Amino acid sequence: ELKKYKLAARKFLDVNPAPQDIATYGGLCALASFDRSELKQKVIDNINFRNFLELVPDVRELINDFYSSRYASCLEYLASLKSNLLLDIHLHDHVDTLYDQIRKKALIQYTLPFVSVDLSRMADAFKTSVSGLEKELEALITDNQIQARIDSHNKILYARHADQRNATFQKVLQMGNEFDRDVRAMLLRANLLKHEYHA
Amino acid sequence: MDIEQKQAEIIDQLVKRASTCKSEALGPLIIEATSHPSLFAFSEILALPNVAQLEGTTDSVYLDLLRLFAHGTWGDYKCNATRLPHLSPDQILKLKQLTVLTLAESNKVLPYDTLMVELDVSNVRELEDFLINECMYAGIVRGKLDQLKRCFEVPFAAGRDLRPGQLGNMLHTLSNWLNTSENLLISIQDKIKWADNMSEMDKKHRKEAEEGVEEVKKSLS
Amino acid sequence: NYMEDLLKKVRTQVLLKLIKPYTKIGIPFISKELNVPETDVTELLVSLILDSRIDGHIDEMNRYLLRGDSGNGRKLHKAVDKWNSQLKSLSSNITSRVC
Amino acid sequence: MAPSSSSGLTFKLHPLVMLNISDHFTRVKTQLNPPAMLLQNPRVYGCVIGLQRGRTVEIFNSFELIFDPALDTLDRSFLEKKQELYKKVFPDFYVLGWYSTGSDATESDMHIHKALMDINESPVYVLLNPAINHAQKDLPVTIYESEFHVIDGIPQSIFVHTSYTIETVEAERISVDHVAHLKPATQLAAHLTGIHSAIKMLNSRIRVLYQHIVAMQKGDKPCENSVLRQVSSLLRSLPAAESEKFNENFLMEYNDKLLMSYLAMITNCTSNMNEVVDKFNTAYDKHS
Amino acid sequence: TSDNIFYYDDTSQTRFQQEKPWENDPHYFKRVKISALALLKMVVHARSGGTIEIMGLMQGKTDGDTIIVMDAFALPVEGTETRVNAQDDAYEYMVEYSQTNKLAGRLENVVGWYHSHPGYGCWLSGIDVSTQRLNQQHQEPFLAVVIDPTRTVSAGKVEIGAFRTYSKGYKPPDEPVSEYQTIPLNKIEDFGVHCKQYYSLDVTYFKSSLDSHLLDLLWNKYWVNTLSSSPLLGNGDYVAGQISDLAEKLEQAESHLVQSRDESQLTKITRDSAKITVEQVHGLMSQVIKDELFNSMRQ
Amino acid sequence: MDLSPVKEALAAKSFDKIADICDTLMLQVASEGIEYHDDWPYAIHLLGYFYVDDCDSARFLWKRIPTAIKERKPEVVAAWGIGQKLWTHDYAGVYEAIRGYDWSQEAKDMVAAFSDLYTKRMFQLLLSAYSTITIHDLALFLGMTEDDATTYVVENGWTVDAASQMASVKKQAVKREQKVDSSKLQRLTEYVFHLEH
Amino acid sequence: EEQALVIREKLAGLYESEQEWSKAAQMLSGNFKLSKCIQIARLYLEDDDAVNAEAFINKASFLVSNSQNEVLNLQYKVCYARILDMKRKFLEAALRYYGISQIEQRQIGDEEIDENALEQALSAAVTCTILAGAGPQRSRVLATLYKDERCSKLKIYPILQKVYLERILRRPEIDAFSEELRPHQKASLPDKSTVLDRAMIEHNLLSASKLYTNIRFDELGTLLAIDPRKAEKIAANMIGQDRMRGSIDQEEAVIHFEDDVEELQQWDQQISGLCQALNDILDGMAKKGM
Amino acid sequence: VNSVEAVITSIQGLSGSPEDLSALHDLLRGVNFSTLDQLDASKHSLGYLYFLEVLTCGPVSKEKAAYEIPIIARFINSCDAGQIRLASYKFVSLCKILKDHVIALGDPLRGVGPLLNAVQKLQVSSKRLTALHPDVLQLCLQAKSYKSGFSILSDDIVEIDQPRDFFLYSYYGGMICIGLKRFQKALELLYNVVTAPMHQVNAIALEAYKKYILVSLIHNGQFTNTLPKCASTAAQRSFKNYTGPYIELGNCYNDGKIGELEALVVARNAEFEEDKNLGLVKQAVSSLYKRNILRLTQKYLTLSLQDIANMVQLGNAKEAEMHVLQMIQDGQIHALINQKDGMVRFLEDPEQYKSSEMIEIMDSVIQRTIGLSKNLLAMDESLSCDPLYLGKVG
Ligand SMILES: [Zn+2]
Repeated sequence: ELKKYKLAARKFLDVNPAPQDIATYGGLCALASFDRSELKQKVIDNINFRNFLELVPDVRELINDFYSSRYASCLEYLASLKSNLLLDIHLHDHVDTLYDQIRKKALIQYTLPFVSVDLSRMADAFKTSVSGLEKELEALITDNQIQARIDSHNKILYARHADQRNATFQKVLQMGNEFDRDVRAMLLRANLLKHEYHA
Repeated sequence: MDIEQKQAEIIDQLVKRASTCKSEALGPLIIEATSHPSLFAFSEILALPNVAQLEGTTDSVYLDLLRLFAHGTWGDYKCNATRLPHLSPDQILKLKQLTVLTLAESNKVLPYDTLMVELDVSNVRELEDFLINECMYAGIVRGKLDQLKRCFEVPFAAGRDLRPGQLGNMLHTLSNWLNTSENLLISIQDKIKWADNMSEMDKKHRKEAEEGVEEVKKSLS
Repeated sequence: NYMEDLLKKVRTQVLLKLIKPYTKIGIPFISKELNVPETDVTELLVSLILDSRIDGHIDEMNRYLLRGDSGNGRKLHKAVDKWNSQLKSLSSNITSRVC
Repeated sequence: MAPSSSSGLTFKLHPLVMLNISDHFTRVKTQLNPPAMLLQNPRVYGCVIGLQRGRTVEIFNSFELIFDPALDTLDRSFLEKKQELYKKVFPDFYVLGWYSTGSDATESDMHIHKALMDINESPVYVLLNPAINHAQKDLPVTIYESEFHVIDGIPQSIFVHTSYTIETVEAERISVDHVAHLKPATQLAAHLTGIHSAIKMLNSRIRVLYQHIVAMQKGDKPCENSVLRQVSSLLRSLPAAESEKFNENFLMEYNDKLLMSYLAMITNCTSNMNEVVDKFNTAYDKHS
Repeated sequence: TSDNIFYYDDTSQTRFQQEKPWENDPHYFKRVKISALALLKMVVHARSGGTIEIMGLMQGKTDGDTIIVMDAFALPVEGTETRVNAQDDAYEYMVEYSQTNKLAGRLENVVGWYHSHPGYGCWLSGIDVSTQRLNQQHQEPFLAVVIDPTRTVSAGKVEIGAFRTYSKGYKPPDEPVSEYQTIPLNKIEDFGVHCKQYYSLDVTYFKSSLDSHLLDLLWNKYWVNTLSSSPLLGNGDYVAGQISDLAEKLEQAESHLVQSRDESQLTKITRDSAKITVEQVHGLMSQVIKDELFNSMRQ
Repeated sequence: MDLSPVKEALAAKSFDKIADICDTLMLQVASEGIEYHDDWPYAIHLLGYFYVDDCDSARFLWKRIPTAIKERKPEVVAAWGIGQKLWTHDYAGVYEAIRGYDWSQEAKDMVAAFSDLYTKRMFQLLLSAYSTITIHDLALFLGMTEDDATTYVVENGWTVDAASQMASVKKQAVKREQKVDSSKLQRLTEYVFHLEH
Repeated sequence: EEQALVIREKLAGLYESEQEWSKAAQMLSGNFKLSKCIQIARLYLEDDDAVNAEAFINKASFLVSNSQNEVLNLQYKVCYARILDMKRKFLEAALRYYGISQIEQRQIGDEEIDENALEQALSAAVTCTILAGAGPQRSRVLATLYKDERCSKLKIYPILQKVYLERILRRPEIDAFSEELRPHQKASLPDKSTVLDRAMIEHNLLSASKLYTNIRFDELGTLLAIDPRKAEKIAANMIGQDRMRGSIDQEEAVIHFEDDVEELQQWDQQISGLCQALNDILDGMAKKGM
Repeated sequence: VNSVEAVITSIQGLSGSPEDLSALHDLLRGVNFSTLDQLDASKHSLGYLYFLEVLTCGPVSKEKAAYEIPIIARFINSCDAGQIRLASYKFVSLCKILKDHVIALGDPLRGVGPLLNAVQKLQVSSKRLTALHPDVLQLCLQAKSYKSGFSILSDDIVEIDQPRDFFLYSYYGGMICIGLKRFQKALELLYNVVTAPMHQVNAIALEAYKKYILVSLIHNGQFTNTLPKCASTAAQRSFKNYTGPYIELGNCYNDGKIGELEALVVARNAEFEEDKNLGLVKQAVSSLYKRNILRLTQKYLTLSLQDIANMVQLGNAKEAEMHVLQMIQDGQIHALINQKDGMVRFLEDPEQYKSSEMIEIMDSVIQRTIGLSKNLLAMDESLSCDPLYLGKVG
């Protein structure tokens, strides 16, 4: 246990009664779990804690760049500090999964605003081959997080939008048939028990 | 309706004189009658018996001019543009307005392509300028103009005088509407009576249910 | 210093009114009216959308802002789905007790 | 008589004004005469409120007003008091004219009418005729309009007649039929009968116009081409919508209602399925 | 007869005031007559009030066990369902309006107050009964008219309702029955607590000779409106509420069914579902009739 | 036996009802006891099921084929050859089997009409499942030669590139028709009555 | 004081006659109270030197009586015209001229105050109402101005109607209106492409919304007589200020003049019009024919 | 017999179906093909059956088998509806002997037709499950007559006469659907056998389960490892013991490993062939290729033919195109293909639910639910009038 992200970061920040450890972690784990509003409240609107964040200017700059859509710079900074970050027990225990979570968060934040995302730009933006990012996108969409369909001809990520009305009609008609068949199976099962009780 | 009384005052003056003019005086009379930018119906002058005896004399061109305005179009005029006398710009403008009315009689959404052929214009802007300043603002029609689909809707349009061969269709069109209204009467009545029959049959049937078990309860008690 | 705070509040204020009477605004058009390089226009526009200030989305391929269209009846289509799901559960439980 | 109005505005009356004026005349007469020959049918006065957008003058409500018998005019102190109170409850309605009960407007009302030009310079004058006659076939009311002329040099503001329409909301429709045909059926018959009566009224008029035209077709019926033009203009709009845009939406609504009907039936079946199964269990006990 | 309902008789009205026969039993009044003008005025004001409640007062006389209501007027008071005895805000308005109207044609005293519940019932809430308790304590004749402006548009008729408050402590040994009403899940709690404190009264509708003549002529020019109108015009959000509101009741019934295992939230829910679907289908029937009669065919 | 209805249907060119005629008559023929394994129009029965797209029942019927008559007449062997291609979805192979052993005068037309129907059915699949198809495969699926396949498609609107030898597919057009139901109020009234118990 | 002013104004009057209104204004400056104030104001207003005279007229207006034949109202109206130059007092001024219009028609001395003055005031009142923008009250006074009167004979009639009845005003007509509009050269201010240009294009775009349902941006240039970019600019802020109703698109470069309702509500309007025409045929023939 | 001589006259005389014939039947209850040959057929009714039963009482077969079988066909076809309706076990014994005649004389199809006609007349209500239903189902299935025997299979049967006859009706009825490419109804009938009350395990119960899983994989595309709740307690505790090899097939199908499925079938080919299932299992072998391509529909919008083959491990380009073309024919997918680039485009469902055709589909479903309510209501009335129900509740 005790391997969560948001609750663990909140507990680590809320220390009842060293200073480098307080400056480190914290918002790094919060960004892996907290959404945009929560991260903004806990970092930008946390001047009491942002005073400690000033002691670590690189971490605050990376957090702002993530908030300011500067994925390349913060990703490069984290990669450079990856060897140093995973050398302080707290991150040494689990660093790869945390970095993976930051990566996935970066992707989902990237594809959220646009409708016609271009995968070629994200390739050099994230410093990954088109095939690798394609496989990552398959993994994400198969989890039903990035609601979109990947066009594999011109490498365009056309966003997917539902129609609701057409989806509702298909779901209701399927429900009725399932209810219809079960009720007919209800009558036959009842009569068999009636026949047995007579004997 | 609002366009009807506007012609009604002018028609009375026109018919009153036309009933008394000599053979020659109708000549100038028909020219102004078709040129007044209020009058759109002319069969009353046509039905007036004086013009009946005019058919045959040298003024026969005037009568065919009236028949064109009574029931005719720009396409009809171009075919017979030789015999018919030359028209002043005011007369041509009046007949262009009558072009829209005839097409608005048998349709409600007028495509752009049909309008260009009949009205003889070149581009979209020339056609739209004519519609705004000569059809809608004159009160003859009342619609909306679309540009993406290139169509002009005509909800309200004043009808024209009947050409020979329309009164028979009017009775059939009216009678067909009457039958649809009448057949909707007994159709509604049957649905109401259907509800009563099913309700009464059901209440008699459920009544046989508890009476069946009422005997059962006392039999085994 | 205070310029960064001073710059933004002026920038977003004119931008919000600029795209209000528009269903598909052009990214180069916003750059030319506001006299700002298109790169900064894009960065400002996406950041505004992530704050839910803007309603629509931006076309990366064709440089357009697909503002969300008028919302048709959706709560009715949302409610029937909740009606459908509850009806699924109740019908399954009713039948599955005779055994 | 009074000629037609050349202003071009359209007036939209409301039934509220109708019931208010009739009730005012009822209360006064029923108490002047000994309740246990009511002199001369008395008359009342008041003002009508309403807003105006573009070229449409809309009338919604009205309030009463005491007529001053000393100076033969309308006292201003009461008018100010009533106007102030109504502005608190109705914050968008301003005075548009005055009402009275009578048969025909006279020049004496013009002197009074000149007093109300201070507020809403060109007001209207709605007049109600309370003479109960069974031979009439429309609401006994005329809406007059102030008209500034130059007849013979003298201003001579002459009252002229205007055209009005009794525009009503659906909510007023429900209450009107509830009180008019007060019950001395179920739900399906009641709903269909309302449409059934309306079509019956429609069918009679179509027949009446049909007889005149067929008489024109073969009978004597000297030709009246004026009605023919209006008939053709009427007849060239029967298909109403007649568009693929309407058909897509009309069939869309038809299937939406059926979907609710389908789910409504299953809820009824589920309710009917419930209690029968317990009757099965309490009779053929599974615990056995 | 048709004009005998009028003529407020002061020398006759004061006769009932001194005897005070309603002090002993609260069941004295069993009839509430409502004039034609009053009902029309209450409906229009309530319908134009939107989704927020309104408030107003009506004036009338009394005779025997019937409380006649003659006319009603509005009052600019906001939130009548929240603040008890909220009419005190416009007390100066009530004095001025009654005083000013006394000169021309108005003589009847103010009887009761009316509000407009917008689409969740035709009942009296816990706040409503408390306000009527004080008014009944001071002035013995006091009614409470509640009308619904949405359901009036919805099915076929005005959703009117009159009530009178029982005295505190007086427990009615009758347990009268009442018609079932559909209540949203956020208002059922108030209804359950207060159910034997507001006995209802019958409602009729009278009119005068002049009123009956105008209404007969007015209705003959309504066939156009009965056809060229679609009541299902803005009912896209209203219908979404009940369909959504039916879900939790089904969810609660399902949750209660598994724990244990009119009928508890099963037959009532079926009534509510039918009460929603039938009105929509009734509206569809009108559309089909208008479709065949007008959109017939080209030739 | 009384094979007249089978003969009458063949004479009347009722190929659609051919399959239904034999099975109904076969049940009555077997019941009485008249021998049929060497008299019944067995070849005609198999080909009738192919016309109305019941290739499944044709498989069981061929499994009930007498062994001797398989070795006796080649028409029944040739008839089953077409069925093998239909079962295996060999779209091009059907035309080879159809143009095989010389059909006798009896099955004359009953095969030509069926072959014509297959081409019509095959065209609908190509129209609804293709966008760009080379003329080489167009001739294979549709059946005729390259020059004939190119000519046929352009009469239906299908345009073909003259350089890469490929045709582009379009969905032609649609129709309007009508509804003419008039049974609308009656159905609605039934739902309302049943809804309110 | 008064004696010195009378003598000085006498020299000013002689100067004013001999094309020296500038000298007249200096000399004169250097209902008895109203008459003295009006005499100074009239010369000041004529030479556009109302400074130090409008206040003097206003100061004397407190003690100004009425007597008989008070032309001080006309001077105040002329002062209101100077007020309407910048303060935009045309809304009050237009109702003022209507007072001095054929409304006060009588002998009234001579024809200079009962025949020509009313005609000029009637024409002036029409112009001022056009100058003002928005104005639900301006729409109200527009109703009575068009309401019979002599405006049909008036030369500005075309404009009045095209303004009153929402109609598309062509560019050649608005040029004549602006060309004739030279009361004090302040109404035709050239400040940032004037305000009439902003007023006229506002009205022309307003009238086109009812007449259309959608329009491409290119054809929005032919009408309104302006480049497409400028037309897009004004259409943007007009929608932003909730003046008209519509939406804007760029890929097709069209503006959707929605300003309507659902086709079901449009369908109901056709049915109501269908039944309404049926009644008029019977009512029109029953009342008139028989 | 002496009374038989008067009975022959009574056959053409004292009819009285529910009187004279009733008395005659009672008397009989309490020839030699010579007098019976002179008797009637329709008027005799129970008398003709009694003579037929007495004449067929002997154990003679072969030569006697051929004579009576042709004779019984004439009587069965020319049988009065009323006489057949009142016929007890006596009737079904005659039909049961008729089948045995055909299965021994030769082809079972020889008497399939006459046997089916007996069910039509003897059936009183469409809801009656006659004891003859499993009798004709076995004959038509064995005689390679799947098309003919499917007409009897209905969906309004709600009443159970003999519990064994219901299991045989459902089991044999399911086998008809599977071979006729009717997987939709095949699941329904086979679903009832497992979901039926039974104290202990039964042979038919296990055989229905094996067919259910493979049919589910072909149509649905998954294997639910959990038995439905509405099933007998005995089935839940023990049903996997005898379905070991079948269970492993479903788990592999859920994953998507084509290699394991292609190897498991061959590795355990002995067990599957023993239960005559190997023919049907191979139908589920090729269903994985159709399923994986269907999964890509909700994951892409345009893909190349070569990539499709690599993703599903299919083969060359023509293999990928052929599978797609077959899928479009069935309707499991809506796609368009092009050969300039060798690509496949995944479209969406053209259905709009805004057409007059949807009204008829919706209306038919509505009318089916209305009929469903009546069946529930009729169940209520019979139970409410059941004397056992009142006593327990009283
Ligand atoms: Zn309340």
